[PDB]
Amino acid sequence: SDRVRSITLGNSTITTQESANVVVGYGVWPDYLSDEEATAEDQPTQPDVATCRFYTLDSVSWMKESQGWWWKFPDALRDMGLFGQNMQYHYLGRSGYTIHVQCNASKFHQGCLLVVCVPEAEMGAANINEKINREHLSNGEVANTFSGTKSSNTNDVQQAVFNAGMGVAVGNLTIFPHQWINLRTNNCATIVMPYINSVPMDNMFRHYNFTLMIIPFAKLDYAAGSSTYIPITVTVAPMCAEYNGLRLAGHQ
Amino acid sequence: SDRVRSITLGNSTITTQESANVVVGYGVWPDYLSDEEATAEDQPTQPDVATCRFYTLDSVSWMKESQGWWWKFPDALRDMGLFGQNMQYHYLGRSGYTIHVQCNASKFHQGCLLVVCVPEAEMGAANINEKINREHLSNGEVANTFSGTKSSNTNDVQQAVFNAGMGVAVGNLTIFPHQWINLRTNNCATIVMPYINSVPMDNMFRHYNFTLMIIPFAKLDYAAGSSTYIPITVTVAPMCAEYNGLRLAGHQ
Amino acid sequence: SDRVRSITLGNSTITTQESANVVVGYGVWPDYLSDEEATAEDQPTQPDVATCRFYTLDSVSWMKESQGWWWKFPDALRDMGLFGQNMQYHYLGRSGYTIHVQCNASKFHQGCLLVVCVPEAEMGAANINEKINREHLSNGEVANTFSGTKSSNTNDVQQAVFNAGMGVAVGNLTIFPHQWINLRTNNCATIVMPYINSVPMDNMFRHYNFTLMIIPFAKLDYAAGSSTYIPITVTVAPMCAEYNGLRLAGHQ
Amino acid sequence: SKDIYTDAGFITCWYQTSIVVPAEVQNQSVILCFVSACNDFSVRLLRDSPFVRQTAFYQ
Amino acid sequence: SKDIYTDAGFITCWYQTSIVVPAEVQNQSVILCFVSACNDFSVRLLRDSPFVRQTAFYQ
Repeated sequence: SDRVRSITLGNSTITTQESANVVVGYGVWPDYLSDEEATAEDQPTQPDVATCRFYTLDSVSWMKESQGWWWKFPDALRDMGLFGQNMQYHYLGRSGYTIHVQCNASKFHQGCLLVVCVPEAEMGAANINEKINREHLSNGEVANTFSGTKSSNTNDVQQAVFNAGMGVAVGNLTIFPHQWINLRTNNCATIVMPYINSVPMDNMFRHYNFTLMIIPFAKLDYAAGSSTYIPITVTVAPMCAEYNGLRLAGHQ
Repeated sequence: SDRVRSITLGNSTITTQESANVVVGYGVWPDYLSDEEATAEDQPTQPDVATCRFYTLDSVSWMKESQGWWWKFPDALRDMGLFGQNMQYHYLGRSGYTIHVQCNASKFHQGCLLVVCVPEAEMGAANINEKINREHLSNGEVANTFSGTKSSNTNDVQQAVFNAGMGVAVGNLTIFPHQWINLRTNNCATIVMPYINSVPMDNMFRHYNFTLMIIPFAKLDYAAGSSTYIPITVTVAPMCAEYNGLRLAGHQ
Repeated sequence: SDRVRSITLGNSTITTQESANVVVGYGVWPDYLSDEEATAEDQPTQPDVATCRFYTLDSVSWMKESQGWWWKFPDALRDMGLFGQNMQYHYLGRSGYTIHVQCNASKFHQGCLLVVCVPEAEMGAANINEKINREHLSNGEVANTFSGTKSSNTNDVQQAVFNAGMGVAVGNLTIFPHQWINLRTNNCATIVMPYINSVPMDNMFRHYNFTLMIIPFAKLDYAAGSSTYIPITVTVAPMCAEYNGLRLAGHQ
Repeated sequence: SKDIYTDAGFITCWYQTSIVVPAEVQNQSVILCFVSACNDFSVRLLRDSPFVRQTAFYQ
Repeated sequence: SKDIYTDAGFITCWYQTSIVVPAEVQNQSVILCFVSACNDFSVRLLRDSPFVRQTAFYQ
């Protein structure tokens, strides 16, 4: 069958057995920047094995009352090896990605996740005329969490699932490249994501390219003897990463 | 696989995912009446979209102690739209059928139904020299019920499962076009039934063409936490229906 | 799929539905003895229907604390029909085999068997300078049992699972033609075994050709409502059996 | 918008047979619903949305 | 044998996501592990095994 899928990027391999398909962006597969669309004049850096490989983020636990999670993604890979180091030493970065999310259960568990990959997810604030600190939009590989009700914390994102932190209807949030993790058919969700920005290259600290969102529509539910702890594990691999403008290490 | 089957007759569609196959009568597919076998002289009426479509009967509940059910079938579709109206305004009717029966369970339930389609099922009476009322042979879309023992009601069919109401061995009742609904492999049972009668056309009130029978050999059984209510839903679609001899509405 | 396998040898047929594959020896399929490798001068006896057929041994029960079982195999078929009679009347025997082992469970049971077919499994003794009686190496179709600890019985095999009765590491015991009975994928394990000996024909009482071993690595485990009694049933069929040197019945 | 002349109909959903579930499995479950247009779909007349409601400017 | 110059590395195994199991099924399970060589594998220098230890003869 076509439910078995295998992916090799570098020295890391993912073999799944209950996959569904692979969504590839808006039809475009990640490729390098041509000489017609190029702006800077100097030679880029293409590592291609030390960079283009799968990095595994933190596993998050999914209770019956969990509401959602998000990760900002040129920023959650800040401290992941030579991708993060090449981010820290260069000025201009450009890459595509491959987002694979693992979550397993049995045939007695039910539930349904929605894995969305949202470009330019400029989020709101809890207080309307207030500034958001950077530790709440992103935290690296540690996930932030949506809330079920109107959150009114200090210097924090408005965390309500029915607005996704962005002020839209969460049911209409399927216009972006998405899959579902349905626990009766699926086991995983692979999303290939090309580079989408208004400029050919951009700095990888000052900008947030996109935002992964995992929101459970059908709540997790099980009987009085099944396993309670169900993790959700996200693994990401940059694709066609190249770098420009070498200078000293820092971000200020 | 060949377990997925889709049927479109008119403006109604059935998609099943754990079907088995389709029994087609005695090999013959339903077709219109030719000019060599025709008896009446006037033009028939062939609606073909307003008539040939799926009609859904009543759902019946299957306990552990249920014994069986039957429906008479030119008569259970008396009040089902333009098939029933075209039955009421014409004198001669002729059609084939397609009987699809739904019953679902899980992988923890067990049981086994037998879906038989019996032509000319002339049934016995509870009292031997007594007349049967018409409300007990047929009731429209509401099912009659077999009994486990010797029933001796007034003006009623002899309801015993080991004689099927007809006086034969119920194990020998598989000579007719039949399927099984086995709850570990099946989900549904499709039976295509052509027109079988001694005359080319017949009146659709005075005659009963055939009788659907659903008899559980292996009794329904489940554990102390599984779902109790298990319905059985029958859906029927006339095929190649044509009509002759238009006159006023009634049946007397 | 290739999970359905059917085997016909004589007047006996095995149909399985969750098989895995068939291991055939060391690549060699059982065949008769040629005239270049032959040693004796007289005509052999090739029954080929009354002999080459499946014989079913005793079923053994697998608790949570069971340790293993073994059968010696030119000797466990001593009293199985015309194979055993043709063993008793001839002096030289030569055959291959086909070992099929049945064990079934549900999707709620877990466990894992290891079915090894070990040529020349010369076993140790419980006491080091002591003689083993023949009733403990073999018992016919009744299985002997390994023990979890150091057994020190009189005139008995050293029964410890971590040495397999032979003095080796039981994890290294997979060099022989083997399969696994994993209860989440498998149902059965077919092993075709050719004739392996240092001489072209040998006597079938004085010699033990090989030894079947079934050792559970992952212990059997289930919940508080599942079925407790789980049998293990072994069925064997000689292949290409021929016999030489007819004389009177006996073994002394 | 709503008028009596162009009324379109009713979408409804019914139990054919029940939900049969085995033991130690939850009984109540969730259906999700989707909508989209086919390849023969059209729109004709521009107007302003009835949803936009502002009173003052956005200083 | 062990030396500091030719050290080879570390084999490790981690939980990506947990083991989700339904009701009335056992939670604790067992992983088995295997090892073998590939088609590019080699050995060079004969020596005696460090495992054989006898003191007297085998009368």
